[PDB]
Amino acid sequence: QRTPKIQVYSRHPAENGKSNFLNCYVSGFHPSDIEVDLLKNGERIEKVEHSDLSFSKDWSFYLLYYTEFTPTEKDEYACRVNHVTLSQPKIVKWDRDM
Amino acid sequence: QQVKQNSPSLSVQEGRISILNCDYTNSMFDYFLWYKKYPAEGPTFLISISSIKDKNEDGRFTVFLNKSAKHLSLHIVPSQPGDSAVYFCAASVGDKIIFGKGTRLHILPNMQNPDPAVYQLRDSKSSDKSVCLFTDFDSQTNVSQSKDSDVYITDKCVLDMRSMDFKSNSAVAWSACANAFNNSIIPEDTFF
Amino acid sequence: AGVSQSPSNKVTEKGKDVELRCDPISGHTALYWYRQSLGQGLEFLIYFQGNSAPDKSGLPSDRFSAERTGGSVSTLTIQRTQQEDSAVYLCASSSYRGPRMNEQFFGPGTRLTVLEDLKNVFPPEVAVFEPSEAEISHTQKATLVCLATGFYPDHVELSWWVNGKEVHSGVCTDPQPLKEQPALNDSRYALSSRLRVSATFWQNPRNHFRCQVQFYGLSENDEWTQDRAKPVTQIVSAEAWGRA
Amino acid sequence: HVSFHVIQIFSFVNQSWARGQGSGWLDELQTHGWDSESGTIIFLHNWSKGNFSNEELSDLELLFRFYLFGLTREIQDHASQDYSKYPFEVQVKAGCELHSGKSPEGFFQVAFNGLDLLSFQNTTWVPSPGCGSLAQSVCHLLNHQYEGVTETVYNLIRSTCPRFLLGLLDAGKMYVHRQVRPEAWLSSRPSLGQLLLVCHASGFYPKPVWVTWMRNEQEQLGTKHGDILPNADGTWYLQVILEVASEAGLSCRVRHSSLGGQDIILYWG
Ligand SMILES: CCCCCCCCCCCCCCCC(=O)OC[C@H](O)CO
Ligand SMILES: *[C@@H]1O[C@H](CO)[C@@H](O)[C@H](O)[C@H]1NC(C)=O
Ligand SMILES: CCCCCCCCCC
Ligand SMILES: CCCCCCCCCC
Ligand SMILES: [K+]
Ligand SMILES: [K+]
Ligand SMILES: [K+]
Repeated sequence: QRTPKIQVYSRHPAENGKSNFLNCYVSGFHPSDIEVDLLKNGERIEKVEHSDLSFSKDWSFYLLYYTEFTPTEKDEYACRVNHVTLSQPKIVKWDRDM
Repeated sequence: QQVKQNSPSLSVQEGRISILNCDYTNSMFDYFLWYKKYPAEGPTFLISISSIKDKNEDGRFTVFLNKSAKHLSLHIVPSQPGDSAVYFCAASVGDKIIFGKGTRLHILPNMQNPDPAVYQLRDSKSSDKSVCLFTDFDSQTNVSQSKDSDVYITDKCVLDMRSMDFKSNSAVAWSACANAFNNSIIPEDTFF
Repeated sequence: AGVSQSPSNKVTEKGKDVELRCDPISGHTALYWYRQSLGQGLEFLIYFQGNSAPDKSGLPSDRFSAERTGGSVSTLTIQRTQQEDSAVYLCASSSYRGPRMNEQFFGPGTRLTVLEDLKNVFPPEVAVFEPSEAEISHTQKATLVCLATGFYPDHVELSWWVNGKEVHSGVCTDPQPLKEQPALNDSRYALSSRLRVSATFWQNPRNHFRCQVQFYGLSENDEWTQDRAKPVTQIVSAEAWGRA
Repeated sequence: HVSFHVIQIFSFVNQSWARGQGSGWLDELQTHGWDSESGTIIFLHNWSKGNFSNEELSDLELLFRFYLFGLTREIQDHASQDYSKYPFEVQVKAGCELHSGKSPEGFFQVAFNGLDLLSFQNTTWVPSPGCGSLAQSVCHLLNHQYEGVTETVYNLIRSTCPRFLLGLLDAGKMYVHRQVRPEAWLSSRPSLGQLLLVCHASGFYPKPVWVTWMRNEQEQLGTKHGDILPNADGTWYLQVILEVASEAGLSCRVRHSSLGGQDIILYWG
């Protein structure tokens, strides 16, 4: 029973009012049952795509959640993960850097 | 047809090699099997080979597998009377099993020196009813069919594959005995 | 008990519905259905991987349908039977356990025969022709001849019995029957066999020779209405006792 | 050092419910998917059919479906004895490894609940050392009861797999050996625990890359070095942080195979 690692990052440099892609990379978890949500401002983004579930040499799982997004000032994005190894859903915020 | 057994029939002398051949087209076949089928019975498993191997021997039976040629071959040595049956090759991938159209192997039995003759036989109950019997003719002898529709002539019979004595070639004609088998090539050594 | 099939043989009139049963080996996950037409090899019909049919492609028409609700015993139904449906329907089962991948176990088969009408079905007339005295004098052998005549359809099983026991030595029967009127479609058949014995055996009067012919025709549960005995599946025999 | 492998993730939840996931992989590059509903392969690329025909791939799917039938059936059948085992996961990684001049290796690895259970070595199933009482149990079944499926597994991983792989590596040589230039940028965040300068490099392919912070010609030991992370493109992402006193002679150097000797140098202002 292993804990998920959550990493949030953008596909291209984030320019306010320019479409991009927000990635949430969930790795090193076991069992495979996971619930991953990309949040716009605490609200769940609906058109979220993801890669096919896969696993590492140690048999722990990994998966990529991605969404097309247009960033702006005062628009704070995050990734919310619920797994058996987590008491409460874990939220990793996306650091848009000013 | 992904499994092809060209040569629908074969004739081999008792005591000699019987080679049944088969060709497959599917590169994905991983197992090849052979089945023997007797008339009025369902096919029975005979011998198999995995595509890992190229030869499999079990008694008088050998399978050969050439994966380059996509050829599969069965060898019966020596062949005996009970080997007369239809032979099917099968090839499989997963649970898909493709069967060939079969080969009827006829094992011609070994028998004594010929003494060709034609005999008239009378029925047990009805004495009037007569039957002609052409018997004890050479292996290479051909029985030609009846010209007249009121006269019936049978082709050379098939000896019981469990027969162990009194092995002899014969044909029967029914409707006079002498001129009955004339349509067929009867030797000069024939007895009357 | 191995793989079994019901009925062993069925003779039907065109238009009737026919059901064929298969009892595979207990445990065997795969059940296959094939048919063998006279002048053809093994024609695949359908198979079952459990109680579901993955390949329902060999089915010759919409009338043909199969089921393995079990998935153990499977049935093949043929609606409104036609002359082209006449074949030996074979069934087989297999397991994925074991040393052989896809070693199938075949049932004995169901011979299906669909006729325009049953009025043409006839049992054979079996006669035994005693050995020629010209043969005993020349070879010191004695050939008995058996003749089954005027039977329809072409399927019969011939056997020779000497003193209550079945014999194979000196036996030879024709591989296929003979068409009496070969030009006619409704041609009745004939089949011959011989029994070669020693002069010394035949010449005993206490030796009993019987030629048995199993004919496959109609069933007891059949709608026969004719001024002639019903041509049911029956053994028709002819006998002979040794001369001196 | 070129390989192909499929992965299967079986989740056995209850006596009446079990789900499977599957994929094809050319090293860390997904080439195939699996539609569990129809039981067919998903060709992720124009070249992911390799040099196999549609009749050859059709038969691989038929073979895969058959294995899923028998596997799921047998597991549920044996688990229909003790239900405290439920829920449990089964993971399979099977494939082939190709070597220069050497005969190709084949591998089939099984893990029960995120722990190695079995291995197929030569012509025989081997249980995992120590971990597993089940390993010895299941290896006994496979070696004694399933000899037939074992020899179709042997053939698959040692004959079908290399044949497939070689034709796939030939079909997709241009994509697999493509070179994509990285897009690089600088950003700054306040240091929660001083300021944090972040250097990003993204959309580069292949995976090997080097991101360094410089002060003129001198390399500067980074504060935190990221992991190379995926992008949906098939490309990669990497970030390197440098903690500095606020507000000046600092550049970031991105080094990648695609850039042909010259490195991308990014200056801060
Ligand atoms: C063994 C290697 C032989 C190489 C030749 C094959 C090339 C195509 C492979 C891609 C399909 C991957 C899918 C297989 C995984 C799979 O089907 O199992 C889980 C299911 O989702 C359970 O429902
Ligand atoms: C099996 O699990 C599925 C998913 O949780 C559920 O829908 C189903 O009702 C469960 N059945 C039992 C018997 O627990
Ligand atoms: C195709 C058959 C799959 C092999 C069955 C393996 C049985 C393991 C269950 C304990
Ligand atoms: C308890 C389930 C473990 C089964 C392992 C699967 C073996 C793979 C052989 C095809
Ligand atoms: K078997
Ligand atoms: K970092
Ligand atoms: K992307």
